[PDB]
Amino acid sequence: AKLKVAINGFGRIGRNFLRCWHGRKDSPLDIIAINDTGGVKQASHLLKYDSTLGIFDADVKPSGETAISVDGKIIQVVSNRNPSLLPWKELGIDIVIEGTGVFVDREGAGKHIEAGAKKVIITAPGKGDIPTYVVGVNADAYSHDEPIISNASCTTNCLAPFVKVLDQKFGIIKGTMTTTHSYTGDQRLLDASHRDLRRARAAALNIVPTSTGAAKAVALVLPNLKGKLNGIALRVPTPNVSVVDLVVQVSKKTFAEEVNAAFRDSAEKELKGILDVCDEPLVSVDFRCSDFSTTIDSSLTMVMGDDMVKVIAWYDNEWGYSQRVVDLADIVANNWK
Amino acid sequence: AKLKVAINGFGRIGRNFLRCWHGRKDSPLDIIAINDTGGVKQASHLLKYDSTLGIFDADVKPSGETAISVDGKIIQVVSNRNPSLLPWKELGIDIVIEGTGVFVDREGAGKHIEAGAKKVIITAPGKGDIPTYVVGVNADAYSHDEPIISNASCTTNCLAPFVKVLDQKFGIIKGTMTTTHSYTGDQRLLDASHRDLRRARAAALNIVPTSTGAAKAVALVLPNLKGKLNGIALRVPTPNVSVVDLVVQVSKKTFAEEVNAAFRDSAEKELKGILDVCDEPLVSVDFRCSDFSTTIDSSLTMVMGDDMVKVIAWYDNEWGYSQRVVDLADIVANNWK
Amino acid sequence: KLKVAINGFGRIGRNFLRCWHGRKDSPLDIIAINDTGGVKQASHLLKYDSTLGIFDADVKPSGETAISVDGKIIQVVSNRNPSLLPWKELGIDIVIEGTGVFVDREGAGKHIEAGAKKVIITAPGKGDIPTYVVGVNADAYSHDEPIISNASCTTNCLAPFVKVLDQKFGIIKGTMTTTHSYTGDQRLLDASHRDLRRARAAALNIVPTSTGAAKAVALVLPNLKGKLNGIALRVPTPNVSVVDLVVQVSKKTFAEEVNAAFRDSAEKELKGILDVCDEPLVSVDFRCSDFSTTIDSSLTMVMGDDMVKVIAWYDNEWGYSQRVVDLADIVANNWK
Amino acid sequence: KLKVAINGFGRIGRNFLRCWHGRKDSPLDIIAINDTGGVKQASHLLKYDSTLGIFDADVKPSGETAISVDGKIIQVVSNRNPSLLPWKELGIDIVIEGTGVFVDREGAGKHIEAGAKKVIITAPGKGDIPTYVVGVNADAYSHDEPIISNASCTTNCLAPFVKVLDQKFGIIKGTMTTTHSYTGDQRLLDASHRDLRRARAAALNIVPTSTGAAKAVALVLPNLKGKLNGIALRVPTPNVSVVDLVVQVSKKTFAEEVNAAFRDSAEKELKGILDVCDEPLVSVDFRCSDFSTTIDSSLTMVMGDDMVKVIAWYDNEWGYSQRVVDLADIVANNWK
Amino acid sequence: DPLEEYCKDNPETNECRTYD
Amino acid sequence: DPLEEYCKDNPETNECRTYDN
Ligand SMILES: NC(=O)c1ccc[n+]([C@@H]2O[C@H](COP(=O)([O-])OP(=O)(O)OC[C@H]3O[C@@H](n4cnc5c(N)ncnc54)[C@H](O)[C@@H]3O)[C@@H](O)[C@H]2O)c1
Ligand SMILES: NC(=O)c1ccc[n+]([C@@H]2O[C@H](COP(=O)([O-])OP(=O)(O)OC[C@H]3O[C@@H](n4cnc5c(N)ncnc54)[C@H](O)[C@@H]3O)[C@@H](O)[C@H]2O)c1
Ligand SMILES: NC(=O)c1ccc[n+]([C@@H]2O[C@H](COP(=O)([O-])OP(=O)(O)OC[C@H]3O[C@@H](n4cnc5c(N)ncnc54)[C@H](O)[C@@H]3O)[C@@H](O)[C@H]2O)c1
Ligand SMILES: NC(=O)c1ccc[n+]([C@@H]2O[C@H](COP(=O)([O-])OP(=O)(O)OC[C@H]3O[C@@H](n4cnc5c(N)ncnc54)[C@H](O)[C@@H]3O)[C@@H](O)[C@H]2O)c1
Repeated sequence: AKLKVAINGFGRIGRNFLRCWHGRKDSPLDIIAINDTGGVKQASHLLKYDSTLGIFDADVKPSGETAISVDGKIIQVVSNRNPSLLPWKELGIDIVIEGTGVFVDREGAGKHIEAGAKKVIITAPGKGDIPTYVVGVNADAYSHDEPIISNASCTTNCLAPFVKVLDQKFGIIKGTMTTTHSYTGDQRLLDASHRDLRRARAAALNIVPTSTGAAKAVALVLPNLKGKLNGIALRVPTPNVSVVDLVVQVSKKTFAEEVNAAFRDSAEKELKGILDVCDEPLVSVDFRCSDFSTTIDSSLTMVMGDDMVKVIAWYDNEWGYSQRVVDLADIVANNWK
Repeated sequence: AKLKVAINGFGRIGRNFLRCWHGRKDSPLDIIAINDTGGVKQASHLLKYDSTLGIFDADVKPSGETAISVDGKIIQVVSNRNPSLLPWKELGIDIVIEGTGVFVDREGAGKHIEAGAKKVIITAPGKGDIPTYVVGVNADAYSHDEPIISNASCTTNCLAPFVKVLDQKFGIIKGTMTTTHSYTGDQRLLDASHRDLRRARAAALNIVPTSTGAAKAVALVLPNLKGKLNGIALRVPTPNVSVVDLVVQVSKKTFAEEVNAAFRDSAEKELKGILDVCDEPLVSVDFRCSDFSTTIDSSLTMVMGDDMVKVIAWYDNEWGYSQRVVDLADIVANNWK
Repeated sequence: KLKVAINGFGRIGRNFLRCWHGRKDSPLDIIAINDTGGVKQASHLLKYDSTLGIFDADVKPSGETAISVDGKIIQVVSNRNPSLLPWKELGIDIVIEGTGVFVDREGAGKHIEAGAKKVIITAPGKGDIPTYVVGVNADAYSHDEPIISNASCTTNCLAPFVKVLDQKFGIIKGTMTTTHSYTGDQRLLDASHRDLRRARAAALNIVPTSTGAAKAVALVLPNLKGKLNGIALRVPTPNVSVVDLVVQVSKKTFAEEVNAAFRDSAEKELKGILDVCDEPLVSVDFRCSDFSTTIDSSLTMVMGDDMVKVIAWYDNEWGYSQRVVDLADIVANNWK
Repeated sequence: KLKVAINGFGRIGRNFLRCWHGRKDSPLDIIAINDTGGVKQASHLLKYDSTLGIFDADVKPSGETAISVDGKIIQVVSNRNPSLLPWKELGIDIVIEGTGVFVDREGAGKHIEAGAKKVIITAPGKGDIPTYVVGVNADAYSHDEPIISNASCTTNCLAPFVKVLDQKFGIIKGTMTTTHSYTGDQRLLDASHRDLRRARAAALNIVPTSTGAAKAVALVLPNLKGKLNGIALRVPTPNVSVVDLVVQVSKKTFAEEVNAAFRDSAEKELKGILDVCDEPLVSVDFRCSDFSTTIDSSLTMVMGDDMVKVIAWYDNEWGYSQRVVDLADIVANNWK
Repeated sequence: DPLEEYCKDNPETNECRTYD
Repeated sequence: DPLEEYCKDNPETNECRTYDN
């Protein structure tokens, strides 16, 4: 049988995730339940109609008071803020996609296993000591022994792949990072109370500097980069697609075309399907629904002084990251016992 | 003998209200306390710095860890989400500006009176039987014996002034209205859960139909209008400033300029300071910080078949309305017995 | 098979191309594109579109004066003067006129000089040009007429449900407000324009502007002559627009009678042109709607039995371009 | 008191006027404006501004060919050809060249042919045209020079901190990204442009574009020659920009030390030009900043001892336009 | 008047485009 | 800090959401 998946937090990732899985033709997963605080009426509506993805090409209807139907496949919908109370044992859930953003440690995510699940994949950096994987960087090192795992952040999943190749190929000494990022649901629409005084500001009006750990987090998946990267994030008024700007001092002297041909060999080989190279003069919106964790903008590749490489990469922070959540869940399901 | 005022809910309206009041000379009011979920860090920062209003030209900073000072005037900052527990009796609070959006019934609103405040002005329509006032329209019917009152909506404050004139002078038979409205904090930034499936949708990406009770709330302040209007709202991807489009059948046959002239006359007389008439070809942004409840776009007035009359009015939903909250609070102060 | 050139490869011109491309057994075959840009732009902008997304077709240059779209070669010329266009050379039967500058007989007729035999203008026409809305009065199209107009986006949204209201209830008078996506005639930041409202930063403002659509509906439905006025308010969306119509009608009625009349037309005479939506949708959800008009049934009000308010959604680019294609098909099937 | 005409009444031309109006005892007197537009645009777009808000002055027409601002009359003429302008006629000493199109000696020279003495171009020049950043090398300005540039907005931000960093830590090499508000060279919706990226809807996209700002710093700081490159990303904000500079320095250091150096520059030599922000602000907060560079101190980083990252904010319109006024005060105070 | 004249000759430019 | 302590118990609220990207 297929592994039974429940999605906890049917928000942007939860929702992209379901749409990403549905389009897969080889899947070991079966999505049979969804929990979010808002009810079946929201579940069904907000899945059929999405302001960023457009309209789900599928027959999405309610099925009773407690479910929806997606192309005939029935999927139950529950509403409990407390994972402990969810009907996972009852429903036979094997894996939970943690898309709420609030259960990011063992004791919170753990509540799902308590309720009857056996695995939890968290769509966010883990808190504490959670095993962290990036498909195409260290996801081969996952073991079925690990019940709670993290897929890191969308920034980390764009960054790590091209850092793998840079270090392997040219050798990174140190580096720094800015992500110019689409606004996310943690920012206020208009100036309003927030614990972070910059996420408090009108998302759609502003360039908003914000804290990131994406640059240290790459060290979790690429240990050779420990201590070597730092960075910031600038949130800007686009609703989706982001870009990372990496500057590194490499040890092997090189030049833009050398760097791009290297990303280009990788794209063909060990990062097939994860890393891509773009040689057309495109803009953010063109990278919507890109299945690649990272798309090099080759025209922007620079080298100063033989060894200061600047590299620009594109990612669909909602869709491309959710395709990686799907892929990690396929690795979890393939390694079942 | 200045009335001691507290702001409950230091949000768009709570903050606009303070800045509005700050600009008045010889106010009958003294604002001596603020309460929000948020604490001084937030208070102080979101008052100085404003994406919509720009920097506050006053010396705003913390005093201690439970107050702020604004040009040296110390105002206390508390943070309790239960209005029953607020130190109003102690501080000798006379009026609370109920700016939270969540205490709009008597029960909720009355909790301030429990805590020791003597009067509550709700910056929103009331639920149930709460006396409702639009300055320039029925605020002279205010009685000091009423401990809980509403200043209605921003839309109701724009509409009622020019509905008053139209009915007085032409005789409204029935009508309909649409407001094209700046997004507000009640909508989601990106598609997410909301009890209203339309306000669920990314605000800054969409034209969003939503309900307005402005049409039937006009009858609260002008009783002859009962049963005669209906309307809708369309939220649009602007951060502030809204426009009402009114269409009425009238009993007196007319033409556009007679209608425009009648507003001009009112603006000279009984609606001085409340209603204005603009003859230049302006756009939403030019009405920011308009102190008028209603600014008719004279060049858009139209009459079809001598008795179907279309009128378009501009308002700054945040600043304009809050100028009317100060005015209503001044009317409370002046009628204090 | 009728040969078409697209003049002005802009939002409508490029939408037009993709609309036609989606069509099965088209009586048309587009063989030329002209615009101020070159093959460089034509190819790139056809393929990448911020509003439509990526064209699912193999789009590349052929040579330096053409592109190929799925193996079909299409010439690309670049002359700002239509008198000089290779239409006689290329055997163009019909020109789709999308520049927005050649909207009178003297202007559009330059294509005829050049070789073309007919011109569809994708805007309201100046002067004595015949104006057709598909599903309303485009049956009345006469091949004797060389230069015609497919009206505006607004007029195409509005005419079809106005046709139903007047028929079924009889409009006495009325008034219209369109809340419209910004379009290429507005400035990005405040800058000179002949219209001082369209001078103003598009994506920051609600901008009242001048419509003629309420009068244009009289061109395709003469009974409405003198009976409507409207305005337009441009708002910071890049596409998809809404009409708010208020009419006083003869026949006293109620909301669901009105909405039912629309649903009835949707399954019969206005099949494919008019839709009724019973869900609580928002603008972005009518992106790529092929209907001219989509009634938001839940916003339908009737005040005092005879004052009807109707809200209708339209993809101003895609849905209008599907209608241009439909009119070109009508032209091509009424070729003498 | 020098007589100024504004050639190009655009975002800079009008920011320039408002900036000047805000000055006390200017040695400049504005007496004329030229635009492709007319008094009707000029008076309206000056009074109403979507970015700056309403000009607090009495702006009105004053003839068919002038406007009054606060009593002071100002001629408005309208000619695309600088040669034809009446500068000899009106006694114009200096032209503010804000059209974005007369940036070489041959084009900008027509203003002098027409009777002006000096042209200040509000953009980088073409050719070895003398270029100046106030606070960096504006002290090297000679009255011998008829045509001079105030460089780009990005270069006025970048150069002042790059000056402090090279002086006090010694820049080996470095790279720059400017995250930039959209500007009027960008399209509102996808449409033809010679830059296939600037073609694309400005308020919908992150758009990378070429900047020469990094190599242009080396004209005002020759020591920096060959050492910098950069890119720009245009984002959907209408004003206010940020520079993100990564440099390798010779002198090992740490974030707080770099910041303190900036704070010292701000009190001493770059006073009124470079500022340091120690509060967690966002872009809108730097609107009408009179500084060319405001360092965001909580964003300063140093990786591996010698890789420094500095983030700086600027109002690309007002801040630059304040610099343009300063450069013209320098031109005026050195008149011969 | 001045911008109007520019626009008859140059209808297609930024300062002229008027759609409806 | 009032809001910081609130957000411990209510991480999913408007005033609390903090997405590390
Ligand atoms: N949006 C992105 O680009 C992106 C990318 C990578 C990772 N993520 C991560 O995923 C998490 C969610 O992000 P998102 O963008 O989907 O946010 P979101 O706000 O759209 O979704 C969160 C969802 O969880 C629900 N929720 C909150 N608490 C809950 C609980 N107690 N029980 C059940 N449901 C609960 C909310 O109602 C909402 O539907 C964040 O941690 C974020 O970092 C987001
Ligand atoms: N924004 C407008 O255009 C507009 C205009 C007129 C009236 N109003 C009305 O005013 C009210 C507020 O609107 P807004 O735009 O200022 O909203 P807002 O979201 O910006 O402000 C609400 C404030 O109340 C606080 N709050 C919520 N629950 C609280 C609690 N239990 N105790 C203390 N503080 C609490 C929030 O932290 C926030 O700072 C609503 O009823 C709204 O309808 C809005
Ligand atoms: N955008 C809409 O929703 C909409 C809908 C219906 C009709 N229209 C009408 O269609 C026309 C164009 O609108 P749009 O949005 O496509 O405009 P657009 O600005 O995107 O396209 C106009 C195109 O024609 C080109 N052009 C200008 N002058 C030219 C010339 N002299 N020779 C060759 N090419 C020239 C431009 O470079 C551009 O590609 C207008 O009349 C408009 O009112 C627009
Ligand atoms: N806006 C910025 O952030 C910024 C900052 C610094 C420098 N600049 C530079 O300033 C220049 C102008 O930029 P802007 O943003 O003010 O542009 P803009 O498009 O708003 O203004 C240019 C003005 O000049 C006019 N014009 C064009 N050709 C003309 C001619 N032949 N004769 C008279 N007027 C003519 C246009 O009608 C317009 O009013 C550009 O080169 C730009 O690089 C811009």
